[PDB]
Amino acid sequence: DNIQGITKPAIRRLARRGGVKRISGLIYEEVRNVLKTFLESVIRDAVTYTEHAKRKTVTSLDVVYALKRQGRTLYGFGG
Amino acid sequence: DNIQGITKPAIRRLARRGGVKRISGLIYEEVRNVLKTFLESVIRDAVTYTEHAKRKTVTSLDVVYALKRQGRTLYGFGG
Amino acid sequence: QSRSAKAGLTFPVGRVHRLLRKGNYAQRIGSGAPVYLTAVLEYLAAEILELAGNAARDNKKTRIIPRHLQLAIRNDDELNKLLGNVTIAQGGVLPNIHQ
Amino acid sequence: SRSAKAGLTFPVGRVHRLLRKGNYAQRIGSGAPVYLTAVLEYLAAEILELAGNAARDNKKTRIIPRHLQLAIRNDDELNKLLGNVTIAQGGVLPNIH
Amino acid sequence: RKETYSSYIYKVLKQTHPDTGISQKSMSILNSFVNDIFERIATESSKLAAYNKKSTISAREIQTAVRLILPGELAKHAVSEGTRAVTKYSSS
Amino acid sequence: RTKARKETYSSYIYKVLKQTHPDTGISQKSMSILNSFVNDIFERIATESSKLAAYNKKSTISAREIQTAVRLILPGELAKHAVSEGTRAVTKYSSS
Amino acid sequence: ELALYEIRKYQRSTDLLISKIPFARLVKEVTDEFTTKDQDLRWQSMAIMALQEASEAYLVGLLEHTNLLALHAKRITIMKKDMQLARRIRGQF
Amino acid sequence: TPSELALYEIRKYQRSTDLLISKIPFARLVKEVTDEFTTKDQDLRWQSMAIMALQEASEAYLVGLLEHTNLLALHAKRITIMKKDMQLARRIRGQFI
DNA sequence: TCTGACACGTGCCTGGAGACTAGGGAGTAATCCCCTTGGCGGTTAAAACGCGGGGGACAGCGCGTACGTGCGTTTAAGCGGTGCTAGAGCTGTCTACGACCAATTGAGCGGCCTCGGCA
DNA sequence: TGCCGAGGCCGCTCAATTGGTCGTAGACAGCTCTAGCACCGCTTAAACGCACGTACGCGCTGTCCCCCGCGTTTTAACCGCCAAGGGGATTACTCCCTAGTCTCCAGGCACGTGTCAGA
Repeated sequence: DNIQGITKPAIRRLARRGGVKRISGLIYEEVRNVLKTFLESVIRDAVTYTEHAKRKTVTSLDVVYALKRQGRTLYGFGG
Repeated sequence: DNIQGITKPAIRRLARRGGVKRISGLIYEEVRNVLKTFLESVIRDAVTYTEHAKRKTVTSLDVVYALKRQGRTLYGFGG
Repeated sequence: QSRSAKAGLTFPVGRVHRLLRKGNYAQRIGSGAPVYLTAVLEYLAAEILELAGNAARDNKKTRIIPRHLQLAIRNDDELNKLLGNVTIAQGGVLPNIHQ
Repeated sequence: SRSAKAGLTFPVGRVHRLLRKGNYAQRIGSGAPVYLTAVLEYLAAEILELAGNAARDNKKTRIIPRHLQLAIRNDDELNKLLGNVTIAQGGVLPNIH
Repeated sequence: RKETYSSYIYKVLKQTHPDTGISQKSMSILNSFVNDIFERIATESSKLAAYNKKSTISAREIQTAVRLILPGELAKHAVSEGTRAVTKYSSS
Repeated sequence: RTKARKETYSSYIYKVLKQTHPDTGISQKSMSILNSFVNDIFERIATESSKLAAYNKKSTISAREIQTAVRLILPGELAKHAVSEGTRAVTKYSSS
Repeated sequence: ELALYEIRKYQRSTDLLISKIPFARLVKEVTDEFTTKDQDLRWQSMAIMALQEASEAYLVGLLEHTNLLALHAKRITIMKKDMQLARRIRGQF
Repeated sequence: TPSELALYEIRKYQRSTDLLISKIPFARLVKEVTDEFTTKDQDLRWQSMAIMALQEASEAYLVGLLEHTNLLALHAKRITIMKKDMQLARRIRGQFI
């Protein structure tokens, strides 16, 4: 029940930063499914970088390389 | 104009391949502007490749490198 | 004899070895790297060839044309997202009418 | 130094070493590091002048990541070059359809 | 002289189904496929050696890159095909 | 027992700023972002110069290769000013 | 409905649909605004074939997304506002 | 007026740059997704700065997708975003679907 | 029916295999101390819960304009020849330019303080 | 109100400069023949245009429902502080494995000759 920690009032504040005025009741469960899908695609690639280096700790550079791998560059945490 | 040689009967066959049933009368001119912007994006990069090689003829490989440059890879022309 | 019959392969191991040493990838190349990479390229080539030849024998045809390759790539889930940004010349589209 | 020889501030000699050890080619020309160092300093000075105006409108003194986001999304040439990039703690542009 | 993979692709087809043919433009499309995947794997193994500050690309690097580039059950059948080939080469 | 030394562009980004506007500052999180920007453009131009040489069967990256990659990567009016700053440096460098 | 007879027809064939001589006159016109008067360029015959295959694979794909946006609004006729919205969600060209 | 309250709230959260999901529950969900890619007694740890990099990139992705969903609701002449707008948006931009 | 493209055969040459010598990259130990994980209690910001009301989504309606079909006139695309010349692809020379090396010493970094713009 | 974070000093060291030498990659000029460009005349596939009818877009009105707003109660995030210990990060030491180099020769390509799968 860890996907349920992404609460409903916190999904409303994310929709405000996108300019939305009204929300349907069936949106909240759909948003949780899209975050779970996106997180699995990125973490799968970042654990591959960690075990190649023979480490036991995911570092900040592993996440940056996993996001660039899929066309989403991120500035501000190392390069 | 040369952009006028892309005739309305031909645009209408390309939309049948896409699955369209009915077409508004203002679509024919809007499709001609999309093709001209796409051709200027690719030909600009293919003339840069030609002149770095000190040639005077655009070759089949210059078009393949310019298309791969923009995330549209083409198979079957010697790439 | 040939480094391909030692590994039990058909694609050429000694040519893939030279293409790695002359392509500006690293300063040194390990001995087992060209054997591993030749075997993956032959596995992937024989998978397309099987799916495309299966499509060609539905139409009772005896030769593979570009239309048969397009039909085999878009019908396989994994092979479709490997080649998701690729255009096949003279391939066409999948028949699809929306309800 | 080799930066003073060309009228520059960024380091020419350090860029020369990064080109030789990055597995790009077997040989590096003599003018290649000088050309590439001058392009890097121009792009840095340009993005730094736009983010300073953004701070000097809010009567702020120090540049923060929010100011870098406003300068890039408000400029046509920088927005297309950096169209696939996320700035940390940047935010969005105000917009109500 | 121009080098292609046409010689070997045509030998693989006749090992399984020996009465099928292939056309000249189909064979040109399969050449574009083989050295497009070659480029992707060799370019990712090159970054793996630099992130970890090595000077060598070994079979361990080739394996990690195939897992990043290929989708799920395609990648599991390729890791076993290449491992089997290094075990047999090394018994010689 | 000493540590390894990390190289950045912070020493120089801070000089180009104190040059035109000496009263403006910059925060540690903004300086980290600007290092990722300089390292990203560096790699884009160097990776494109490396293909141009292989497409023509050369083994050297020259100032002619750098200039062609800058025209392919930068958009529009940004690439016209980057070609003028870069050729004025090579002219001034090799006049000494 | 012969509108369905022709969707089935043109989704089964693989040949090009724009005529070939008018298309090459437009590619040679667009080239004249990236070169100087003095040194004009020529085109190989297989380089125009390669550019026309990629042009129609791009237009057919964009007209499929435009059709999906007309059925979201309970219509079967595609319109100019449908093609404009499809290019924002794509963010390219 | 209940309509000017949503306009007040769109203005407020388009000015801020904070992270809007809580931190302790987000870090638990990331350590649970990790247990599915590891075998028995091969658990992994996370640096505290890697969990913060993964959260800045997840909210930048969710805000960008809820904005294309809003554009598809104004095309059908509604102001309420439905589950069928989010589905068509993921299909037009072919990243995951 | 027809025949053009696939498939099978010589004939040479360049790129792969074999054997060796040599030097640095990689694998393995061992040590140290940073930082990840887990527990505790306070305090209180914020999520959860329920109720009521009213605005927006959704279905039905009628009209009227604009898209599609047919049918004949009109245009230029396609096919085939012929001729012309620009320039792509190859080859043989020769010299300037970049890798390699070594012996210097100053630029740039880490570890500090000093304290002043943002809260 | 301090006040944590910019911002100038400051020993120390490894990386940038300089000055030679050695061989090869790139620049240059000439030549052979392929292929791109422009023309011509005939034939007919396909674009053009113009009147007609009707199906579809679109605006208007009505009914329910389901989102939003408010206020009370309940949960657990956040914070400061603690102890313990796994593992990241650096350091010596060596020996195995790869680059570099030559001698030899078979795999793979190009020019031909077929004749059978697709209109």
